[PDB]
Amino acid sequence: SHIQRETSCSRPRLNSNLDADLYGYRWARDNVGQSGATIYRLYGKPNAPELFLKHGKGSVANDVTDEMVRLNWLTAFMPLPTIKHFIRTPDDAWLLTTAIPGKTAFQVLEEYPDSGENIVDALAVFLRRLHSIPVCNCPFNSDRVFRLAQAQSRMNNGLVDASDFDDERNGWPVEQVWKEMHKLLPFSPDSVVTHGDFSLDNLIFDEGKLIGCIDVGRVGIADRYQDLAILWNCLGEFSPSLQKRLFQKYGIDNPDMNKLQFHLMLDEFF
Ligand SMILES: Nc1ncnc2c1ncn2[C@@H]1O[C@H](COP(=O)(O)OP(=O)(O)OP(=O)(O)O)[C@@H](O)[C@H]1O
Ligand SMILES: [Ca+2]
Ligand SMILES: [Ca+2]
Ligand SMILES: [Ca+2]
Ligand SMILES: [Ca+2]
Repeated sequence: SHIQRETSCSRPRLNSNLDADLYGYRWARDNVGQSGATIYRLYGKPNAPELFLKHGKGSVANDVTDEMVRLNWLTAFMPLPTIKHFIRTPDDAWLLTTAIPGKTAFQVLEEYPDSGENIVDALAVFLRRLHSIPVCNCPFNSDRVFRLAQAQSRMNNGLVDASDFDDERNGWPVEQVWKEMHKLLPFSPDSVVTHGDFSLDNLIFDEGKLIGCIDVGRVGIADRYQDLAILWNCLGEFSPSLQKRLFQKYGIDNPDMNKLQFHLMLDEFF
């Protein structure tokens, strides 16, 4: 007809890679993470901010990819690391973000046992804020039907780490956890925007203030107990008093035991 669908041209200028940026940085390997992704802190470069590089391989590559897009979306609502560079190849994902300065909620809870109540109060406020984001803004789905189908896949592929089961399920086969979990069903969904892994090592305090969260790969719409149960579990390692204070400050007098138990068992599959 008139104009050709495609026009022979020359090679466009490509993007500047990691090599141009990462030069001059000192490296430190993270030992905290247990997800399989390799993680490094980049520091010691004058006039440059500290960074984190998270590298996922195989199935973990998908996990890091999921983290990147949820990081990209949620950043408009909550304080998150800034995406500096992301690369996806068929079996690899590299995520370079800004470091959030300070210590995790877990660290400050150990280093300062007397600041426990204050820490919990901040966590509750942060959580109320996260759960106040209008659901209509969230492009990500993390409801129980979705997570369960996901959990079943991880089970059938022998990926579920039984050594990470809670004390109550020490020695249980993954099949028994799966079976018993369904006996708690059903329950009425209370859908909000959730974090997916609202644990003490994912929340960072700096100078007496919670200034951000990380590890946002499971962000999406789910029951509010998806975040509550996990944080409640983490606090149990410290004190039942703090657990109680979390719910009090969040706005719930008495925890829904069934909803609490379901999400705690669900988390065993991930
Ligand atoms: N952007 C960041 N800012 C500050 N600290 C970070 C950042 N990214 C990672 N870290 C540090 O590295 C640790 C591991 O990070 P992350 O939780 O993403 O790894 P993971 O393998 O998913 O860990 P987990 O086994 O808890 O899932 C964190 O506990 C945190 O201390
Ligand atoms: Ca590591
Ligand atoms: Ca983590
Ligand atoms: Ca993680
Ligand atoms: Ca577990």
